[PDB]
Amino acid sequence: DGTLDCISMALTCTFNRWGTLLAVGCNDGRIVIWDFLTRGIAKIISAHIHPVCSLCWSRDGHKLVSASTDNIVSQWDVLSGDCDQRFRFPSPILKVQYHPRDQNKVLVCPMKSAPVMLTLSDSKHVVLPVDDDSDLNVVASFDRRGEYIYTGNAKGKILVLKTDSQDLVASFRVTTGTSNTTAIKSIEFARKGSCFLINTADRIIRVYDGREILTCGRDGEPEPMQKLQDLVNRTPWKKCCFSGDGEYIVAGSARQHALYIWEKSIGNLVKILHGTRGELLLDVAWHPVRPIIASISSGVVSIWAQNQ
Amino acid sequence: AKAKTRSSRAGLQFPVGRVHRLLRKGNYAERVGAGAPVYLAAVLEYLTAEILELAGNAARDNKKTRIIPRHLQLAVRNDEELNKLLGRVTIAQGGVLPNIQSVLLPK
Amino acid sequence: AKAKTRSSRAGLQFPVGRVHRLLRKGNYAERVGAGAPVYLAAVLEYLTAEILELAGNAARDNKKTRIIPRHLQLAVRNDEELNKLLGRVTIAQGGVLPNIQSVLLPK
Amino acid sequence: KPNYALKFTLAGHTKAVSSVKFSPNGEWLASSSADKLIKIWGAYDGKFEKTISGHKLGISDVAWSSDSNLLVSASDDKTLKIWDVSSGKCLKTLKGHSNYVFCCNFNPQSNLIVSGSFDESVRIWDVKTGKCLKTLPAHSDPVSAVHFNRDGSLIVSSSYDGLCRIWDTASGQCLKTLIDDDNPPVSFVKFSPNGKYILAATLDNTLKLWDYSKGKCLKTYTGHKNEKYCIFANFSVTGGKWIVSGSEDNLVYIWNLQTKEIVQKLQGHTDVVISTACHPTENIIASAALENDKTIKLWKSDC
Amino acid sequence: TRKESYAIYVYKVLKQVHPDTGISSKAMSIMNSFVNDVFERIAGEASRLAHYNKRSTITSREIQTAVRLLLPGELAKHAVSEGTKAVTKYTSA
Amino acid sequence: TRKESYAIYVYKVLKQVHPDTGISSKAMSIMNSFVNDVFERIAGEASRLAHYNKRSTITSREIQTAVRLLLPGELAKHAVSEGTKAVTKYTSA
Amino acid sequence: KPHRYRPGTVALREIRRYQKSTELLIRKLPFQRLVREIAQDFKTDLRFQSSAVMALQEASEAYLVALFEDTNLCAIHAKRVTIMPKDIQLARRIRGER
Amino acid sequence: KPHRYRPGTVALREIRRYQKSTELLIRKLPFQRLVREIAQDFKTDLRFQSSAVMALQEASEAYLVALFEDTNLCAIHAKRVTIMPKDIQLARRIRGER
Amino acid sequence: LPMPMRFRHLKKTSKEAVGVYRSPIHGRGLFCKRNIDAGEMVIEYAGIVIRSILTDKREKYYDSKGIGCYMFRIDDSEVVDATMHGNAARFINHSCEPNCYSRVINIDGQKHIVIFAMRKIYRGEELTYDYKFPIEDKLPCNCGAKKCRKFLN
Amino acid sequence: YRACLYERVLLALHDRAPQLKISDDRLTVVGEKGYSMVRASHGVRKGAWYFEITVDEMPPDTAARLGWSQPLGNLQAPLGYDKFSYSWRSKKGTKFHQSIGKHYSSGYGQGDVLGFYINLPEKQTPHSEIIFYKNGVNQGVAYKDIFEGVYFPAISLYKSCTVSINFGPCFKYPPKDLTYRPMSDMGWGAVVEHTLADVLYHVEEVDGRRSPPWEP
Amino acid sequence: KVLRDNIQGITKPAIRRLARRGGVKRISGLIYEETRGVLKVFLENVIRDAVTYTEHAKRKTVTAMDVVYALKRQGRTLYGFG
Amino acid sequence: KVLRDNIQGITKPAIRRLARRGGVKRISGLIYEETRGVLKVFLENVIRDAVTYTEHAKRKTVTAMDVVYALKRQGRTLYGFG
DNA sequence: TCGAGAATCCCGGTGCCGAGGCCGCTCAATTGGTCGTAGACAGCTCTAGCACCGCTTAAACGCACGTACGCGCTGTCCCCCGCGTTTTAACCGCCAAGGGGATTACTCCCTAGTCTCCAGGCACGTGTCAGATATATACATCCGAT
DNA sequence: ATCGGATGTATATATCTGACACGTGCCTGGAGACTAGGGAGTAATCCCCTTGGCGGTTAAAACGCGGGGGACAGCGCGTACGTGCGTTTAAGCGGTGCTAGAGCTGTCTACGACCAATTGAGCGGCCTCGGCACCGGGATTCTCGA
Repeated sequence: DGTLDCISMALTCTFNRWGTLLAVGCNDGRIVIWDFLTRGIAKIISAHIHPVCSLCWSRDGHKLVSASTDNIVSQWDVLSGDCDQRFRFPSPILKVQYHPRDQNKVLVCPMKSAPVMLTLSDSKHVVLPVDDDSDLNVVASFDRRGEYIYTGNAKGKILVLKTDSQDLVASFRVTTGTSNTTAIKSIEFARKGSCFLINTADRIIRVYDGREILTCGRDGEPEPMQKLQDLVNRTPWKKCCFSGDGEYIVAGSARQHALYIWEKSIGNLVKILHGTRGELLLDVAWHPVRPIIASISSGVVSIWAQNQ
Repeated sequence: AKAKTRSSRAGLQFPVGRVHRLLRKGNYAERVGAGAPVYLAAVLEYLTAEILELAGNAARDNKKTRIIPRHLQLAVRNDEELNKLLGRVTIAQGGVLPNIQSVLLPK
Repeated sequence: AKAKTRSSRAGLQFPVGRVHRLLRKGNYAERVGAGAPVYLAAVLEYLTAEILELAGNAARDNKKTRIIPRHLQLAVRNDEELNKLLGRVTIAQGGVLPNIQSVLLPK
Repeated sequence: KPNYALKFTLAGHTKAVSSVKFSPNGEWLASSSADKLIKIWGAYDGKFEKTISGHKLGISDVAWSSDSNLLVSASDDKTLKIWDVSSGKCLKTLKGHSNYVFCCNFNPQSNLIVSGSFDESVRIWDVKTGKCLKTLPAHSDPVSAVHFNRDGSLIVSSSYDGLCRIWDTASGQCLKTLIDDDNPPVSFVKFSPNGKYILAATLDNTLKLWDYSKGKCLKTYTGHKNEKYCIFANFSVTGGKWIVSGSEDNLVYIWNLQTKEIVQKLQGHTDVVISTACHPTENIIASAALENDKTIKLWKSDC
Repeated sequence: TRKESYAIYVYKVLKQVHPDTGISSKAMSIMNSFVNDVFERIAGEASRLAHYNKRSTITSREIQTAVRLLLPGELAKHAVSEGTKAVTKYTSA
Repeated sequence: TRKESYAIYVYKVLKQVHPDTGISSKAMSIMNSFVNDVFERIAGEASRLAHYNKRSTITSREIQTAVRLLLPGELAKHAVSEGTKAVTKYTSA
Repeated sequence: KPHRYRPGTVALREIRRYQKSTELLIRKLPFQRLVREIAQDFKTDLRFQSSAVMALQEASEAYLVALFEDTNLCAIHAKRVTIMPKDIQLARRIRGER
Repeated sequence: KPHRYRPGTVALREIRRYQKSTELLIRKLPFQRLVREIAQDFKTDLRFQSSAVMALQEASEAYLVALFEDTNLCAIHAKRVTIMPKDIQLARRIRGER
Repeated sequence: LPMPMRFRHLKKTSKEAVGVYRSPIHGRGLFCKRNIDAGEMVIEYAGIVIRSILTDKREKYYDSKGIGCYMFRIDDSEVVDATMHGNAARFINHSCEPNCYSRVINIDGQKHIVIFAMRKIYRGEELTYDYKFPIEDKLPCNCGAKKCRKFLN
Repeated sequence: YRACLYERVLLALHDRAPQLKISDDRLTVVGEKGYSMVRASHGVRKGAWYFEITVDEMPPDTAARLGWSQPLGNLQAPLGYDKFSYSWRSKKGTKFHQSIGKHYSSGYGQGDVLGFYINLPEKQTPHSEIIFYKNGVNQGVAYKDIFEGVYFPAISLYKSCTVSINFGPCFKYPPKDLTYRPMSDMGWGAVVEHTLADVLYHVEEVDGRRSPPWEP
Repeated sequence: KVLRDNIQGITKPAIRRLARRGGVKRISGLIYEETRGVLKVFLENVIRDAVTYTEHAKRKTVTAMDVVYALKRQGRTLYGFG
Repeated sequence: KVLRDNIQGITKPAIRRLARRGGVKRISGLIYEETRGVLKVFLENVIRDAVTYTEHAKRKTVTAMDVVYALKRQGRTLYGFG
């Protein structure tokens, strides 16, 4: 539905705050900031020699946090492209995430170690707690306002901490239905409202409302707002995301390189988009204020708009 | 010595005393629950009501005052629950409910 | 007065005392005939003989001493009258007796 | 009521002036004419900044960029031309209109251009590549005026066939068609500052403010004279809420916005006051007249 | 020789449901046979269950359970209600 | 809990027919369930026919008749002869 | 010119009226003679109730129309309007009659 | 060069060995979970004997192979080696399961 | 197939089945972009569904505005007026030998005028139907057909 | 097909204004603001015919108008605002046409069951006329000058007027003419005519057309 | 009085009448006798079992209640005969 | 602990294994879920009836003898469980 | 079609726990009176069955014949079999908690059993209309020419 | 796709009636009242099966992947089957008449019922060990390309 030839080795992309620019990582380890309106590249940053697998914009949009595969995280000014700060860790980083209401702070989910929240002003770090002490794979995310931290382990356990004190403000373990746990693949939130989603190893996306988890307290049984899956193909989901408003949810079937689109309230499947059967789907994102969807597959980006 | 039958005591029609004597002579249990005849006869009353009601439905559907066994067959074949109840049961002068298969119609 | 089992005087193997016990406890009649348990137990012994014999045939055909339910199922589906008696019966660890259809064969 | 008095008289276009526009910062005044020349002037002293040429035929419209850095010039050479206002460089020349281009306007984010031409089709243009992205058989007569809404989601179009059509930007969808029980040749059209209303001039000495959500004319303004030429109309907001326009009687009419009553009549022009521009910040109004005057007059009031 | 039946009772309930609608003797005996069959059904089932409970007494709970076994869904539900009604009406005697 | 079965008599009659054979306890339980099945079958049929005969006494004539109703052909014939011989033997003393 | 309805049509109406009718479709005396012939096989010179034999014939014909019905259905699954003996045989097979 | 047996042949041998074998062909735990799921519909939190559920699964699979068997037979009467849902439906129909 | 299902399929495939290009018949017209089978739904003449009594008031209105009337009679009571609001079906020329034909269908109670294909239409073909315009006193036709009446009327 | 959602020839719902309410208990018509117009299902093209209007509610601020109107009649106008409509005002019997009121008429009553006779021939249409009756009693000729074009019976509502049209077989004071036709008769006549219209248009599917000696 | 061959006393018109009642359009010949056989086989059981009842009934005439209890035992019970 | 969707826990390989046991060569996809349904429907009865027994048994655990008497009442009796 | 290869059959050897054998330890089987009674049997009816025979006729058998579905064959598509790989969770083994199942011991509410009396049910007459039947009629629908 | 004609079918009508609703007198099962036992109900105890979880494995399931194989659609023909009309034929009404056998009553008697006293056949429980299940390996035979 529209691709871009000017960028190669597309690996990960991230919309700015207003959906005007798109910073995509490349295998060479370069940032290509491409613009939607002019439909051209706005900037090229020599980030790493190592490909970039995690990219996030700042609220003002003037800062981007990037994570190399060399366990090298670096902050870059979007106007200049300079490495504002640079850090390195063990257990290679799985994800970075600016704090939505304090760009000085940034959470980092490493591979084998617990997620740690650092600041840019002071090169300090706060190691977030781990429930089972043996997960070794915990994804973590700020909420819409950056007031709480949602951490999900490979054993389906979900901890809601407060971003300042790291104190356990809520907890519950998700189920595979019968009695079993499932690897929490990812936690996503809505930029509007309080509904959030969880991608899990059961190939079933679970949509909740964080207020219900907060009122559920620690070690409770909160039910999902919605349960979403491909009952037909039972396809895993490499990457999913809400709509900009938060009433539409998309999942990327990397198994067959397709895109499923459900609603939030009803949860019925809006539609399906089919990509090149030979392309391996890698990355998925939604335009924050447009019915536009960016896809990264086999190093190539595609655009999916929706007109009246 | 005021008399009142258990059917009137249940305000129903089926003879509780008669059915009680019947089950007694039926050699199913040594002692009996005194209310079991009442209960069972009430169940019979209910089911009989439904089946005769559907029968009469077909009957006046055919302008028939006195119900014919064909009405009975049609009734027992229409209702899913009663048909399931009496699937392997046969009915005298029953016949077959109207049923033509799709491909039977010429095109 | 020495007590011998009534089955001995019947010259049989199944306990006719237990038989008549189940009979009286079965709520079938007000009083069971004397030789009726004897007769029915004799029938039971005979049919058990038949089925066990068929089972032993099958097992020895399969070069087997211990007789598994599969042998018995095969014998069941091998005796037409017994099958008729038991076609409505299901058999644990029975499987299906080898039955090959004509058009199923290759060429 | 305003008390606009003449402060500066501007002239120099060898031919009939077709448009004068205040820079959004209020720093310059761009004046287009049929002489293939544009003239940038000082917006507060009447100081002639420069002349930008390059168009091959007469110029029917010119429009500023939002950052006061670019100017689109729609000329009778069937071409648009995007210029850097600081250097006067022809950054782009837009080709593709099959006939005389009469109007041109930037999107609220200044990255896109709408253009109406005699070809009776409205073309939608890129800025950074100058590429025509859409083309619409909008009207059954040459387009008179095209303009963006407050955000760039809607494009309003007027033409000599008397139709005022609102179109979707993302899809070109003809959203609405405003009709006033007749076919009055609409020579000008534009959105309200709040994007809620639309001011359209018809060639019968009549101006009409319509509600967009209602699709009906809310207010009417008469007393002026406009029946043949593309006389511009502006919203006076820096002081009181007024409606300023030119007229074929050499007057500069100013009505009250709400009461629709004439609040001032600026006289001093000798020809038809062909183009009008209201200052974005100050109570300054540039009134340019036709070839029998060839003059642009700055008017400043106190309210 | 006196031969008992329920034609009186079936006619009673007929009137109670349809005072207008008549009845044929053929269908009458059909009704009689049918109710005999279903009564034997419930009798055998309840006796079997009680034998499983090894309880020499047969009570109403057995009847409810076994008719629930017998009837397809909602019928039983409806059924048991009136049955309960009955025994209540009879326990309130 | 004292539970009663027949597998001992199964082994007995087995040795009576096949002395050099073993059985799966599974198969023994299957055979015993079969014993119970045929027993309840014949008993119910006998009680039902006696009810048709309005008899409260189930005797060997009922036994033979019900077996004939149940068993086919030579199965029934041999069973009848065997029961007859056995009741004759028991009545002989 | 003589008229002849298209095939099945007359038989179709026959089907319609037979589903309309409910009485027997077998002549009484032949059926009765057949029953008595079958009876003498098991024991000779046995008497019967007219009600009894009426029940026999009704119940038979019921089983028979049921067999014809589901064999019709099977032949539908056989995609034919003509019936084949194998249909009846396999129907009994599914009916556990084999 | 790679070898591949002709179609059915491998499945034919599978048929042969399955008529040879006698044990279950269903994984225990999934069947048990299904049973408990069905149970909670009528009443929740009910316990079971392993013997009980083994009986359930055995008896089920027996009914199921019987259905597969006579539907195979019907498909023979359907002159096809592929199975069709209508075969199963009409088989149940003859099985009085409709 | 159900007229509603067929109509949904038609409204789904219409945007990619047909196009409008320069026409040797006259000006611009509807051409086939994918081989269309006979009798299948080619295109709806979608527009403003109005009652008949309001036609003239609209027509004169357009007569006052110099805008051509795009109206097709649904029946004696309704008309699809596409003058101001319509679809690509406003560019279907006429031929005395049409490979298409107009028919009115009833979907959920509302009438739709759908041009279907009189024959198997192949890609590139210009789409034309019989307007059935009554005989006036004269519009010359350039449909190119050998049977051409030389005049729609 | 032009199948009409009607058991009898009634006031066609296809030709009402969005501010026009109907009650099929009496098929009465009512409104809320100003005037509006509704018409029947049928429409006359020739011959003489006749119908009625029954008034069920006429408060002082309630004035219905009843008459005939050709197509081109704007159903929001009060049935006589144009030259193609001729009606009567139900306050005093006053003939209204071209929005002009004429007192060449009788008086109207609140509970009037008014009969409406009208004859069009097979630049006034020759020998065409309109006659008005109050409960069969001749209220007199309303309009002799009748323009060409088909006409249909119509009702205009003012604020909350309750009136209804009615055919012939259930009449109260019917004329005994053998030539005039009730509403239902012309209704099914026009229905069959439009059936044949569909027939002929779908024919025009097959090459050729042919019609008998023209006169009928 | 020894009876025989009443099986063919079943007329092919009767068979096709029953078939039409069953809703059958086209029939082959090979069915009828086959049909007959089945018929025989079917009744082959019941009468015997029926007279088996009569066997225990110690009576010379055969009654309906016999076949009633047979069809019952044959799982094909019928109504309308006591 | 609320259960769900164990019906699809029945693997298509399991279904085809059962089919091969039934002696089937070629199978279509449309069967399996259909199959499953039937399966469900089938067990749909027995468990309920079974727990119905347990209903009258006044017990919380469900036993084999329950399904024994069910299949008996369902005319599909089984051996080997008492 | 004669080999290659592959799935299988069979052989010897290993280790095991169920099949079996035997041992305490009853309660259920036997024995023997004793008693009221189920039915065995005799001995009557009467009626329903069984057969007889005649009369009428709707029904059945066969014919001829159109014809049209059954059947047989061809080519296509697609699709399910077979194999390869990758992922997983059934299984299996072990542990542990408790919650229900089964048990026993009291305790007594309810039912069986008895006796009395009569009133609802049942056989039996008795008018009597729901509907069966026949007839002419009006409507629906097929089949063939156009 | 229609119209015309043939034919078959739904309707109103009339009356006949024989089932059928209705009422009786007479019978006995049902109700009413009273006594006993003891099945059932409750409760405290034990056990112990179940339900729960945890970790490692891989055989099994998921999924993909050609691709030949048959489902299926179509197409010719022909034989077998509806049909309408012939024909002849037993089927049905019906009514007769005999009685063989159901079907009823009245004994009287053998026969379990039942209880009590007695116990050894049988059953839970405990060794035990050998066919049997598994495994590995070698030899056999089907199958798919010549």
